[PDB]
Amino acid sequence: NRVFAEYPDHIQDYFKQSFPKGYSWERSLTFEDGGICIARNDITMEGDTFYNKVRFHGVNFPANGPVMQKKTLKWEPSTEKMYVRDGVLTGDITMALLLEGNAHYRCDSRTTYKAKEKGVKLPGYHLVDHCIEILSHDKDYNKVKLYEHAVAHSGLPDN
Amino acid sequence: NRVFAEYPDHIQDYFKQSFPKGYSWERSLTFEDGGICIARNDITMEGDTFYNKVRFHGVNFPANGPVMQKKTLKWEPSTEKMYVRDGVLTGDITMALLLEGNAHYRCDSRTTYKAKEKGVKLPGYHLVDHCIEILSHDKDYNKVKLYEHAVAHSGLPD
Amino acid sequence: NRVFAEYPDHIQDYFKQSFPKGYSWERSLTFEDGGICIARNDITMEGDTFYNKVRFHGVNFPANGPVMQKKTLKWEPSTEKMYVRDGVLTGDITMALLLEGNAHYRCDSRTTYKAKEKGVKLPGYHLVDHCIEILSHDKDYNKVKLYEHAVAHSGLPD
Amino acid sequence: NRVFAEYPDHIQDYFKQSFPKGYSWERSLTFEDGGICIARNDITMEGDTFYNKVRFHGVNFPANGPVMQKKTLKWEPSTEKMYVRDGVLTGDITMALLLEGNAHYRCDSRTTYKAKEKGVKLPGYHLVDHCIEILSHDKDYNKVKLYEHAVAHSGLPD
Amino acid sequence: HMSAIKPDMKINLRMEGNVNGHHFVIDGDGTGKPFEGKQSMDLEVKEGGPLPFAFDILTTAF
Amino acid sequence: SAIKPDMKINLRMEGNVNGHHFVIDGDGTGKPFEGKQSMDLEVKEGGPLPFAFDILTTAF
Amino acid sequence: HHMSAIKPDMKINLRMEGNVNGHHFVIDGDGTGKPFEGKQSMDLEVKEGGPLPFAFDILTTAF
Amino acid sequence: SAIKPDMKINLRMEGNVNGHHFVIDGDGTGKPFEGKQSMDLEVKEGGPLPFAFDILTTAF
Ligand SMILES: O=S([O-])[O-]
Ligand SMILES: O=S([O-])[O-]
Ligand SMILES: O=S([O-])[O-]
Ligand SMILES: O=S([O-])[O-]
Repeated sequence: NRVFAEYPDHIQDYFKQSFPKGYSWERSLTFEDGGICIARNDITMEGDTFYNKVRFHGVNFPANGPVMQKKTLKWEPSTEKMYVRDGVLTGDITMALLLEGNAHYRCDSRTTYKAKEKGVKLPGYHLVDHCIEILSHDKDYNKVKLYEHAVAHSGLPDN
Repeated sequence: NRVFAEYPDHIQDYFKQSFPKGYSWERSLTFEDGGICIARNDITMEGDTFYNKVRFHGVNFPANGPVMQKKTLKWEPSTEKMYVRDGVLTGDITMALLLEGNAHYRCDSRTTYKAKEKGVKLPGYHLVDHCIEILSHDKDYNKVKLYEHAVAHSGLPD
Repeated sequence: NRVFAEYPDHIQDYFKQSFPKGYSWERSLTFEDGGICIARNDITMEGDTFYNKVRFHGVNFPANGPVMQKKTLKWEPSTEKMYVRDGVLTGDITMALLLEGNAHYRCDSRTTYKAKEKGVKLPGYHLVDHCIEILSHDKDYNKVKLYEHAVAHSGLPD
Repeated sequence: NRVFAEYPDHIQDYFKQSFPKGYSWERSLTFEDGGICIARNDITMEGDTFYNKVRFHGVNFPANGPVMQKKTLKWEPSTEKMYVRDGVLTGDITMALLLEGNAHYRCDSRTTYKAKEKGVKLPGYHLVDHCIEILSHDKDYNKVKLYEHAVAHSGLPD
Repeated sequence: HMSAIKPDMKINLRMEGNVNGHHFVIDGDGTGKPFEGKQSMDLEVKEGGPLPFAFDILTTAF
Repeated sequence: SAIKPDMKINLRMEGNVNGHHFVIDGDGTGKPFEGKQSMDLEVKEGGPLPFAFDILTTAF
Repeated sequence: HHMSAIKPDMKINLRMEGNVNGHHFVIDGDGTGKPFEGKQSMDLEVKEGGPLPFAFDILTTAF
Repeated sequence: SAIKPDMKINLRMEGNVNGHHFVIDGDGTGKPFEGKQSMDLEVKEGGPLPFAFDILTTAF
């Protein structure tokens, strides 16, 4: 949910301008070993609560790959590139999971974001720094505490 | 359903060997304009009928692309490249949708095929020729008649 | 050189019609481990001889990959998908190298083909089966005998 | 030349450690419309001067695309993701050219960096912010003044 | 070996999906010749009709 | 206007990876203007997951 | 449509120059083919940069 | 050190895009520890270039 991102005064905040009615996003995750995920989130607001209807589907992950073998440690910090394509705000990310044995596992992410209301002004090109962390989990990951920090900026030399 | 493919004697037919217990497949469709689909099918058999439980999800199709604008005419005939990767039969295809004006819209397909029963013999590298056709449809595509023909082969020189 | 492809009467042969003047091609090869190559060939004809000025450049092949470790055995037979893209005859191929250990190493190819002279008719979508083979070589591959066989067709039903 | 990057103390500076002997890089540029470029630079040093032997090859750019039509305005500021793969420092970038009419044209870049001297210590995972600008040029771009600024960092939180 | 696959087979099918946020359900009934590598099917959109996207993208999934 | 400095977050994820169906419920809090959020997640169906939980995390 | 001047039996001359992973090479080629049968063969000789430190197979579709 | 605060840059690029051969010479200066550089570029062969100069810029 890109509502939880620090936007500075000089960049249009599409996500905070999408409420109360809300917005939705669609995402593709293309992993380097052929694993491919698609995901959707419908984001609404009632009172002081955001509501998330999320769907996630993944196919073609190799049996001995880091995903099926659970050999991942964390996502490395990333920078999302935000731009308009065919009337829609789009975010592309070069992502990398850290693996056990200190190797990395590359994933390319594309997200398209759509405000529910008509006329929500699209922002200009910008960058969004991301960092995501599992703060804690039980042995089988049945319970997980998750944290994210995000900051939008204009890149060098204005960041 | 790759059981509907003509396999010659010299090529192992993974799909007919998967029955009566059946098999499943997973597929990704990556289109040239960023549209991406995933699909699954769980294929079982009861008597003289195959049963297909299919799921299909697609994201990131541009509003003015050929998919959302319905500018496609047909899938062109294709050739699926079948091979083993990480102990799993895998098919890769260079696909193209014919468009209005005889332009083409490209899609890269990868399917992984998994038999329900353990120790079903995996085939060697081979090709599967494909042609799929909507024989008829009503105005809004609420009713569609579909046809497919598939033949497995070893490629040149044969 | 796609002039060496058997073209049936019902498919336009862009390559043979490009002569006597000739044609050129540009190609990219994208390997699954990040290795990427580009290649160009300018093809001319004098008398009974074709002339090929070829350039080939490759980057980002990992040190322990099958290419830098010379663990490839052969290209598997393939099928090139030929279509007009942005007004230019283009060929896309799902290719696979057989490796030592019976694994496969994937490469995606895109070639653009351009006749030197005006008036060369562009073909409709078609397929070209390929098989390429090193017939013999010396120990260091300083000397190699290469063979290719290619046949254009329309795909199924035929 | 990544020697021109402000590295903080907590991140290993592979590029400044590569001198006096120098280093080389190889790069692939994959544009969203099929244009593909490969490039190499051999970087050496004598006294206060860096020397660059650069090669650049590109294929499959369509005649109607923003590159051959010269409709680009600038590269947008970017962030390079730096990591080790198969013992080699590798940089991946999600790049975009601003076009006339304020559309964007996407390019994916991968660079591999290799010190000439043995035993130059590889850095851990980090990011490098970039911005590049044509400050001035003559009508035909026969003369161009170019500027770049780069800063290495660890990302959020810091 | 003993596959129990007949020269003439019936095909039953149910597809559920979502493209671009648009949910749909499609039912299928057909027949095929496994050993000739041929099949045909009548498909009916049960939910989400009319589909706001090209039907062609679905066809290889049936 | 509509968004407060401190917000609550309710989440429901349904999915399928490698043929394995799952349901995950989430409850948390965040500061939209500081760009920070936290969430407690619980696998309701499909536990224990046979794949890396990490692949899901950017989708919550 | 016109006469192509392409004979059923043709000779093939070729020179390849290239660079893979920083390694420069020159390869000369001489062969024969049957254009209408879609068949060709060629004798290749590495003139410069031999022995090649990479798999020869990656070059083969480019001759 | 080998790295000085203010350094010079000499460059020669040779290339080929879509069949078009070119040669470009560069002379510049930079500040390695500040991560800043600039260069004057001159097309010596193949001018005027038939493609966008921008595609070349990260390779100097
Ligand atoms: O890793 S970050 O979320 O602190
Ligand atoms: O396209 S085929 O099914 O006639
Ligand atoms: O492999 S084929 O060229 O005989
Ligand atoms: O674009 S920056 O280098 O001023």
